[PDB]
Amino acid sequence: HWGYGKHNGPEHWHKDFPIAKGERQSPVDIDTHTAKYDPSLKPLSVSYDQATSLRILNNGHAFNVEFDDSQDKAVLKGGPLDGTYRLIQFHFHWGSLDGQGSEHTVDKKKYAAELHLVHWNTKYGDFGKAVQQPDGLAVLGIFLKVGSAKPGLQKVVDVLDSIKTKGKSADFTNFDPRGLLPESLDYWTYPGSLTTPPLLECVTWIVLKEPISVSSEQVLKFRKLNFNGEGEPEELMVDNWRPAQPLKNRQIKASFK
Ligand SMILES: NS(=O)(=O)c1cc(C(=O)NCCO)c(S(=O)(=O)c2ccccc2)cc1Cl
Ligand SMILES: [Zn+2]
Repeated sequence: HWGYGKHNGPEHWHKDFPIAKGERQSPVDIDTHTAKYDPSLKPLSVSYDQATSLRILNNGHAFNVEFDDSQDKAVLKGGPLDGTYRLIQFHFHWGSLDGQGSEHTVDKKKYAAELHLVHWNTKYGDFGKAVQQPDGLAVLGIFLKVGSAKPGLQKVVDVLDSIKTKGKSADFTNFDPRGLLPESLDYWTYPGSLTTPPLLECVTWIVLKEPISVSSEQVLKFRKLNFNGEGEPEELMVDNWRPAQPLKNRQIKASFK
C-alpha cells in the first residue's frame, strides 16, 4: 500500500510503520559545518573485485540490482564499521527534475539522485536476521549530479526497458559496481534507518562526499520506468525519495577535514 503519492507517500507512512517517527530515522540533512571531524575514523574498505550480480527487479518503488551474498565476495568494512558487511543489492532514488531526487541533502542541497549499496553484517548470518539488529546494515550512499555520463552506469540504464512495470525482473549478471564509485571515499557517517518501509532502525549510514556525475539521458531513462504494474494506468516512477527527517539526538561524523 505504501508509496510516494499524496495519499500514500512519506507523510502517511507512520500509520502502518510507527517507527517512522522514531529516534534514528533516515535520511537527514548533512550540515557540513556542524559535522564532527573524527581522526579515529578508518578509511572505508570497499572490496568489490569478485561481486556477482544476479538480477534486476522493478518492485514498484525503485529497481534493485541483486547480488549473490552467499559468500564473502563483495564486502564493505573499515570506515566506522566493526567487522564485515556483505553487499546484497543496490538501488537508486531520483526526481521528476534534475533539481531534486536525493534522500540525504548537503547543506539543504538536493542532488538529482542517490545510489544506495545495501550491505549486511555477516555476524548475523543473513539479511533477514541483520535488519532486526541495531548494527545489522551498512548502506553506502552516493549522490548523482547531472553532467558528464557515467560509463559504468550504462549497462544498468540499457536494461530498464525490459523491467518497465512493477513486478518485472530480468537476469543481470557480470555487473561491476566499482564502475559506480567516485574517486574519493571521504564520507560522513551517522546511525539511522531504512528510508523505505519498514523503516527499521538498523543502518550505519556512510554517505560519500564526492558525487558521481551522470548524463541527462541516463537519468531521463530512469524516469521512463513505471510504479504501476503492466496493464494498469501509467504512473511514471519519479520522486521516489523520502525527505530529510529530524536528526534528534545524533551527531554526524566526518572522515575528512
Ligand atoms: N533506501 S535504503 O535505506 O537504502 C533500503 C531500501 C530497501 C528497499 O529495497 N526498498 C524498496 C525500494 O527502494 C531495503 S530492503 O530491505 O531490501 C526492501 C525491499 C523492498 C521493499 C522494502 C524494503 C533496504 C534498505 Cl537499507
Ligand atoms: Zn534507498
